[PDB]
Amino acid sequence: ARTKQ
Amino acid sequence: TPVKPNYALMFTLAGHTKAVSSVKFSPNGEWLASSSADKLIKIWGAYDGKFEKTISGHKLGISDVAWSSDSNLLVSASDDKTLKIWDVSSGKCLKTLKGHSNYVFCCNFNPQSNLIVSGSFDESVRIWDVKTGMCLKTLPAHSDPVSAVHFNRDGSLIVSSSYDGLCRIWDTASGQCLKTLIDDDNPPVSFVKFSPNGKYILAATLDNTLKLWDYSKGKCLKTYTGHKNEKYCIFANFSVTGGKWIVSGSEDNMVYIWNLQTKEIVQKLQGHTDVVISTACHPTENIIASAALENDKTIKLWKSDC
Repeated sequence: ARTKQ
Repeated sequence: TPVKPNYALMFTLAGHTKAVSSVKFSPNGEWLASSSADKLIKIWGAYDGKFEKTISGHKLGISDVAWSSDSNLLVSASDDKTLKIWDVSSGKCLKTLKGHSNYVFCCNFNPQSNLIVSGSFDESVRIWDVKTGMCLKTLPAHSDPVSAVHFNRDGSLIVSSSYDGLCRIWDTASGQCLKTLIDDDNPPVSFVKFSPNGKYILAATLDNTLKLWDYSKGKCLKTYTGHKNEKYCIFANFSVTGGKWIVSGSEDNMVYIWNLQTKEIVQKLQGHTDVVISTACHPTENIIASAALENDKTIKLWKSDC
């Protein structure tokens, strides 16, 4: 989830 | 005369079907490992960009991956609340580490590689035994999601960062906090890492700022700005294979490089079409691995003479 804010 | 590297694109690696979350060079320098929201970890040839293999197992996206000192093992952090240790050669899961109660966001092996440190949305930092997969310690490290965890060079220390606005250094053996380096709460500290010589800590805050702190003194020595970072936990690096630079991704789709001393931007790498969430520096060559989010999904390899 590092890819989402 | 002043020096500025001249990194140029050598290869573009495509394969992930979702945003790439992290890239890391194997210590032996032959491999580049990549993790993605697509729940996969892919292995690539660092010098030829040639795809090597895909490693699967996680039920959800992976936010981070890290190599063991001997380049034989890999550990991954996933939204499925677990970390998995993998045998790179066979590509199989050797252990699944369970304990976190929410997304595992960051991970790292200690230099010895007999221990693994993890950071989670559950606000804790956990220390795991590599051989058994057992959780040795659970540290109530922060009051918000943990953005990063890293071991210093002799493995006696761990540096953690959090959205709570703090950066804390921990005693590995006892799990006790040796220092709260960044004391202000807000802005969120999105990334922390020890310098190669273990004396400094590179920290990124979600206010478009990178800072080099002298750990022992607890004081800020250098500040690096000019890039965009207010939304994602972007990986930042020390480049020491040629000129001493600071490397980082950016929300304006470029890779930023700063002269460590002067703090001046010495080069900006263009090519990606989305946020550059992760960058990594080769352990012996003047090579940079960069990865981007959804509208890109590619990993680019750059090389310079320095």
